[PDB]
Amino acid sequence: MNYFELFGLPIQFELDGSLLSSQFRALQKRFHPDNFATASERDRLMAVQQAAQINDAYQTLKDPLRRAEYLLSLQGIEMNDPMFLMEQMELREELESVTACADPEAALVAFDTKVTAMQRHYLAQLQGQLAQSEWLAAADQIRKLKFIAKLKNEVERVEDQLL
Amino acid sequence: MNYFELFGLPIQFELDGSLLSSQFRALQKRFHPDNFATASERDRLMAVQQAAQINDAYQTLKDPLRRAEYLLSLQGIEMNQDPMFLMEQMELREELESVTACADPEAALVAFDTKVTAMQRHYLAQLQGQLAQSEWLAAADQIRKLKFIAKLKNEVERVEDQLL
Amino acid sequence: NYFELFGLPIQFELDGSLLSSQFRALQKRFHPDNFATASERDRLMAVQQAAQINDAYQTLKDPLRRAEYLLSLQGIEMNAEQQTLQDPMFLMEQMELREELESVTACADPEAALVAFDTKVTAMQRHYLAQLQGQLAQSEWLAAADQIRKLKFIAKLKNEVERVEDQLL
Amino acid sequence: NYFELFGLPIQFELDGSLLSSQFRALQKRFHPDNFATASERDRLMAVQQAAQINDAYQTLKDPLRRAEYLLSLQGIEMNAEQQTLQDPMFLMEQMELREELESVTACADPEAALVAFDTKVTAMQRHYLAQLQGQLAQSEWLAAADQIRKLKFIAKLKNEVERVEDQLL
Ligand SMILES: [Ca+2]
Ligand SMILES: [Ca+2]
Ligand SMILES: [Ca+2]
Ligand SMILES: [Ca+2]
Ligand SMILES: [Ca+2]
Repeated sequence: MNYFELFGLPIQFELDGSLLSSQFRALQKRFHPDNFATASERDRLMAVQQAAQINDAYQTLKDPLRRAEYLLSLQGIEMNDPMFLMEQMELREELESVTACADPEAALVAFDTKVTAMQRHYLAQLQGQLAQSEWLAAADQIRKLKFIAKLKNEVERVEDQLL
Repeated sequence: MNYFELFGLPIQFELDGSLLSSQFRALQKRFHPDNFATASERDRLMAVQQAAQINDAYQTLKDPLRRAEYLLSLQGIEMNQDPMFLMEQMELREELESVTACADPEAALVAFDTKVTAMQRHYLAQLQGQLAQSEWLAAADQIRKLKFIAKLKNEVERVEDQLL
Repeated sequence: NYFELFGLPIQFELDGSLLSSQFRALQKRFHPDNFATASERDRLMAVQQAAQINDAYQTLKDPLRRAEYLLSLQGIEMNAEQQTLQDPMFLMEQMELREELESVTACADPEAALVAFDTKVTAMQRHYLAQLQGQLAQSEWLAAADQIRKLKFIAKLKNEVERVEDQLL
Repeated sequence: NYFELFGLPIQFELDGSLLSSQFRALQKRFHPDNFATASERDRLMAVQQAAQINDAYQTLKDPLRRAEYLLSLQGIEMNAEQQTLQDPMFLMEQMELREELESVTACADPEAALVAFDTKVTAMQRHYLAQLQGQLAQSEWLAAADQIRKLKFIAKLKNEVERVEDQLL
């Protein structure tokens, strides 16, 4: 079974996060190794495997990027832009400079706002593209969002540093 | 050019981290887009690509896991279980979630963190050993497990931030 | 006087980079290493002076601490608990916000919930700071001492918000 | 008194699991929601009581705050503005420790340096806590009031350590 079936969910990008979280807790509770503590050797090993596949599935569907990437994998598509690159370098630069701005926590909030807006716009574009089976456009959105994700991770670092 | 030759480094797992950071700094300085701001569009775009590859190379080499994985790929190896290892990682994760509900969470976290770090250290030494002896199969196994450990290590640092 | 020490004027309004400039100026002057081979009395005095410059810098750098110090100069010290027990309406507001924070993890799309809460708290902080600044400027030390009071809670709430953010991602 | 509120003896030694779940007892009694439709006087009083319980749990749960509160009961009040400056030898140790912390990024192996430094700081903290717990039992308040200072510095150094850790992680 693929990851979507496992949770009884439709194969699509749009996902009820709370539903996934409920379906996962039911599975995790059911396939928890403690439920097989006295089973035969073979049964315990298969159950930890099943428990592992469930965690994998949940980890993959929980995150939009992995989920989108997974959706592409089901189509048989496996994946490995200069101006976008230069912009990301510029943004990275802007980020390293907020901690010298007059109001660092204000500049950080400002920066965080526009990065979140970018992420939102790419996610929306990704969703529309997956909806109309435009896989390569989708693949392109996925790469860019991986950049934005790292960028977002760096601003949270700054939020912890600055403080 | 591979990532190693790009920094003038020997192809091996053993790496001088400070040297890499200094070599990266010189490259990053040299190929920074500002140095090409008035160049022709063709030169600018090729320069940002070179700058991007340098950043990628640096990121790939500075992390032992990515570095080890890169070494495997240079041999034409690319990878896509160990039920007992799985179970133990589940137990460790379980133990980590209890740290909060301890007498001294701050002390139990420290204890747990040293255990995980020692474990990481042992897997890292094993990985180094088999890479040196071209035991790629065993090396790839070490890499997978270390990816588990890394995530675990990430979870303890999350709990440390909770307790601080 | 901390303000004297940095040659700065006694206000809540602070030239931030000027402070860091004065700080390094003093740092590079009362640097204890300069007295590493001196008499112990001389060396320990350098250390005490260096530590006091440290205290002074921390106090002025942080607006809340800066405002408490300005209050302190007026001979005013506050008992920052029975003073807040004096203001139960705000305590209730504090409770509503904490309740609403625990309510984030219990929606669907709770990440956008934290964003909404984080923006609100920030806006609340911006507001109380502006009120505090205007209050200290007009010398209403009482009406500043409760702004500090509210901002102390705000600082605590932001930490709780970070705790929720660290769990969500 | 805060100790009575939770029905604990007046001492430094404290079971977390008790208190933490004993907190929930007073909390689920004086919860202001029980007075949501009451007179305003009764509601605000409930709010004040719930807040005082909150302040009590916080004060007791933290060892440094607990120790300081114990001193406060003896009529003794702190003052880092002048007490810390009265111990230059320890200030030197503070500066040497910070210096040591700033040097870990400089080594050709910054990861393992921090780990050793972190182990060092943790060892120092556990030592001063042991001494504090020891002093407080023998009513040596000022030997304890001095351990509280060092521990307060230790708390700040740990925050500095995590800042450098976050710079690595
Ligand atoms: Ca954060
Ligand atoms: Ca944030
Ligand atoms: Ca740590
Ligand atoms: Ca941290
Ligand atoms: Ca954080």
